[PDB]
Amino acid sequence: HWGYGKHNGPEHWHKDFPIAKGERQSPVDIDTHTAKYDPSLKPLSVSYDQATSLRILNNGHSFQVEFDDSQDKAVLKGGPLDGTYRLIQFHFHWGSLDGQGSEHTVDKKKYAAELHLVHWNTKYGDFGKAVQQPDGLAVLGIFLKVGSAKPGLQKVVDVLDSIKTKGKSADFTNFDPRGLLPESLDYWTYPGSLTTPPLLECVTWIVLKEPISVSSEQVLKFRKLNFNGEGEPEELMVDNWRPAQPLKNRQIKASFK
Ligand SMILES: O=S(=O)(O)/C=C/c1cc(Br)ccc1O
Ligand SMILES: [Zn+2]
Repeated sequence: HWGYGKHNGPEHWHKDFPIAKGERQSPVDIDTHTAKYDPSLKPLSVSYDQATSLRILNNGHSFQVEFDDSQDKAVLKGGPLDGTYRLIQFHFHWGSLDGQGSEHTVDKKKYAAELHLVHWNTKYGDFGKAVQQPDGLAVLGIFLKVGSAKPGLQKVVDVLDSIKTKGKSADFTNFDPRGLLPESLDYWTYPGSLTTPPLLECVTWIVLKEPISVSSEQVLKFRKLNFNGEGEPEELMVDNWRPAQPLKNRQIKASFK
């Protein structure tokens, strides 16, 4: 099946998922000089105080932390968005080296990793219906650079040895995703897609300008995860990022001057 290797990686995905060569694919390079400040953007509202985390899962291509989205508990509103989008999960993309790993790039700069907080538009009733809609998802993308440790990432790092291999999960209740946010909510936004198969074109991307800093030790522990299942030979889960795709007929808007 699809993956990130030479024989099943991003350059192969279009064969099963022809939308891979579509008109609004993600990620993209964010050219900071050509992004347009947009006065029509409303303030971004990240309301995570009532977030209810459930479980952490190695899904064979990343690890994901899942949330209870049966009610409006952790939501994203405002910015480019109309209506209320509920947090369903977050996951990461990262590199084998500190100079690569992010999916979006900034003036072609790659960061060590990228966090995706995935939300769905509650007018569509459930996540599976939302992905079939052009405005179904809002994903908040946050870059990670290597420097000082991020305290609010450490509870995630500490449980990774319990989900080393594909299909392993662990309880992950009472985790506060507010600890993963940078100070500033300044962002760029554009219409795009899921960056993994099925690559559906259902995502309003909101990528924050300010990266979070994480320690070399924290990112090293990401890189000890496995793509393989238990009792198979070890393939380190590294470089699980899709590279930048053609911008095509899109403008990236900035929330700031
Ligand atoms: O916008 S993405 O970060 O690519 C979200 C991806 C994604 C999220 C969920 Br939840 C399920 C399947 C998926 O492919
Ligand atoms: Zn992602």
